[PDB]
Amino acid sequence: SSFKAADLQLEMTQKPHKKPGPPLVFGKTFTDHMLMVEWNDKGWGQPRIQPFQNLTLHPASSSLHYSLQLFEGMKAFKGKDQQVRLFRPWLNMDRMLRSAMRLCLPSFDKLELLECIRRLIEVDKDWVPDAAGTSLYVRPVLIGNEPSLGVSQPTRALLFVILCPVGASVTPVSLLADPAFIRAWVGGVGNYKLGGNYGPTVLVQQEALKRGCEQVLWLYGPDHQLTEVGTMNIFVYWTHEDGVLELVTPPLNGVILPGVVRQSLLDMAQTWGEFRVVERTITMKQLLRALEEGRVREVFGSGTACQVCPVHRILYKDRNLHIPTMENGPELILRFQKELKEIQYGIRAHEWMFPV
Amino acid sequence: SSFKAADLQLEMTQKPHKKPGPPLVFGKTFTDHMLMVEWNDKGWGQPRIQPFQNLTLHPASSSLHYSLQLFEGMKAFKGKDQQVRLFRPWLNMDRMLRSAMRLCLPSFDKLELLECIRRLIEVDKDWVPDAAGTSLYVRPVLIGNEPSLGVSQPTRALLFVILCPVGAYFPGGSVTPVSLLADPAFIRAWVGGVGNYKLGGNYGPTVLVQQEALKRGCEQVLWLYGPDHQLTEVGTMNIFVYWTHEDGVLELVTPPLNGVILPGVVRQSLLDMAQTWGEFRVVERTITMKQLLRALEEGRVREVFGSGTACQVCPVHRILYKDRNLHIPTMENGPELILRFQKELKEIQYGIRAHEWMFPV
Ligand SMILES: *Cc1c(COP(=O)(O)O)cnc(C)c1O
Ligand SMILES: *Cc1c(COP(=O)(O)O)cnc(C)c1O
Ligand SMILES: C[C@H]1CNc2c(cccc2S(N)(=O)=O)C1
Ligand SMILES: C[C@H]1CNc2c(cccc2S(N)(=O)=O)C1
Ligand SMILES: [Cl-]
Ligand SMILES: [Cl-]
Ligand SMILES: [Cl-]
Ligand SMILES: [Cl-]
Repeated sequence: SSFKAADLQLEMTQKPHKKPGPPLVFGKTFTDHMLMVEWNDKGWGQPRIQPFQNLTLHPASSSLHYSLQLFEGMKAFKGKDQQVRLFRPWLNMDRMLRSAMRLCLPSFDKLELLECIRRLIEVDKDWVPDAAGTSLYVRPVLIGNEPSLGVSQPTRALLFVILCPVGASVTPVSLLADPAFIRAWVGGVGNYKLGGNYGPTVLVQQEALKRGCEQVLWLYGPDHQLTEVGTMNIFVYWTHEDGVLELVTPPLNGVILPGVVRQSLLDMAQTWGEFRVVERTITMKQLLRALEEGRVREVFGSGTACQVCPVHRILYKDRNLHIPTMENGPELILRFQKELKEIQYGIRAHEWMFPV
Repeated sequence: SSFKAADLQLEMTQKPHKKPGPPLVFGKTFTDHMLMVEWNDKGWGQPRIQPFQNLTLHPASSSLHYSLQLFEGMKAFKGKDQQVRLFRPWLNMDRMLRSAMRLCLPSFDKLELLECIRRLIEVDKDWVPDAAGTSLYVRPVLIGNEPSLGVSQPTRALLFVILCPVGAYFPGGSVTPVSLLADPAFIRAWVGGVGNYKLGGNYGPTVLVQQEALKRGCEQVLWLYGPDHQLTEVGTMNIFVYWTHEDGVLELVTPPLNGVILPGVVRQSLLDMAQTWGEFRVVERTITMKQLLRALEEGRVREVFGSGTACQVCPVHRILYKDRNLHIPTMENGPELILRFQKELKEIQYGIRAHEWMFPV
């Protein structure tokens, strides 16, 4: 029953907002327009681009009671030629549909939404900044909207998309590694980008700050597996226990969100063929031995907001572990950053980019 | 640092809803008014009772993106004397504040919100039905309302309360027993998670699982946890087993509050009543499928049942454990204990017997 971009409805604002002045804080500033699509028992309605406006919801909306909500996060970059491109948007649409199905929310056509998103970004092109290291953040959302307190498959839903000009990497982060905090469980929904996975992390992150750390290192299992850092996937660049240099990141076994940047770093590294690229469980036990034996070169997080984020300290069992990421260049990090920048800003042509 | 009931602003409705005629569907019908209190950097605003209306929310509202939401559920009952009473509402206030603290949502004064809820139900008192087994379901909600995509402690929040006249939760509710799907592949909660808080995030993921129970011929989900398949909860209810234990003692057992169990008000009440009676052992202990399978084949199980505000005591007659279809003899055993719990709750709830558990409206 998918909505169609052909049926799009445009309604331009009466009074555009004054763009930012070359200090942009992430996700606070929004653009003039937004996409909105309604679903009900008659199926999907016509998508519309409309001025950025509030949502009107029935107070029993299942979005607000039973967390029938999921989101996405992706970026559009403006090249020198003032051309704007989305990075691997198809993977975000893929992941959004899976999230949708997990919450019994309505199915939709991935290319239709991608086209609607394209048009929306097209309409707000001038918001997309071109300054170094800047981008447009795109936040699609699908929430349920059943006006009743039954916990059930909804018969109403809203799909909408907002846009944020953003700025920001160079500086590393410190992590709190405390196993009392568990982000996701095998058989759970940690591998889907559902709102309910995030709310509970707010307190945990406050604890990390009180303990002088900047982010949370999410550990899993009795053997303390490194799963993710904050809202980022985790990569370790080391010489492994079998003497072979490798880039490792935990495998998609259910507690890991399959990042787009994660997959892209795996793709890039493999393409180079210069070292082993593997998806494997990483335990604190292995990390310690590797640190004491000097085999660790870099540790970083990956995610759309902070594409490659160096890690230099992990506070584990009340004692600080130094991570020599910044001493080792960080060569791999900077190399990852350089190529992604070349691709994203259109210096190198690449099928990963989708032009707006 | 809290709204005050003394500052309540009343805005009566100018378009009153037609009240239900002579068949209530749970959670679909709403009363004329609602409670509403906003929070921001200046603190709690003034509370208001206003006509039932839509919420206006910024599109980046942290309630919709990062699930900064929690809710409660409790009942008001009208006795034959027309006096309306709330069942142990203080426990709901206690639990709501714990949820709020877990999601870094703003604190409030439990006794002030309770008074505000009293004032709200008082306005809509004629919505409270009085037919047998009817009540008014009270749904408070607290949500974050930050118009920012950062995952962080909100600087804006929204506390509201809506009301539903209700009958039974499902047709033949609390009378006709239910069947459960017990598959270990499904996880509701985990130690170190937030399953022991009444947060919206715990419920959305269960919809698909409930569909799968229907698909396999069952009505509710028996949530198992751990290697040894512990019976945690049934649907949105706590689970109780009344049996003769392996040590030959007749006991009422329910899983303990170790992190994967939502501390139900009805649960606590059933434990309180049973322990007070002093007629049989009453324990909080984990319960495994192996213990249940073994207790069944030795004919030691009397009654298995769920508890929760919407279906206070819900009998269970069947459990599908993987491919093994298990018959639970709850109904052939009276269900003597279920009936006694129901009878005593009713007398307390509809004002037959004055009791410290009832808060008058
Ligand atoms: C969004 C997200 C990521 C990374 O996703 P990208 O698709 O690379 O932006 C990693 N972990 C978690 C928990 C996330 O929510
Ligand atoms: C609300 C709830 C219960 C029971 O709570 P009561 O306070 O007894 O209504 C049990 N389990 C879950 C998962 C719940 O959400
Ligand atoms: C649709 C309602 C039905 N009832 C409950 C809900 C949520 C949490 C607990 C319950 S309970 N404990 O009242 O069964 C949603
Ligand atoms: C404000 C944003 C910051 N970044 C992310 C958020 C949520 C989910 C994933 C991310 S990520 N993976 O892009 O860092 C919140
Ligand atoms: Cl791609
Ligand atoms: Cl996956
Ligand atoms: Cl009490
Ligand atoms: Cl608890």
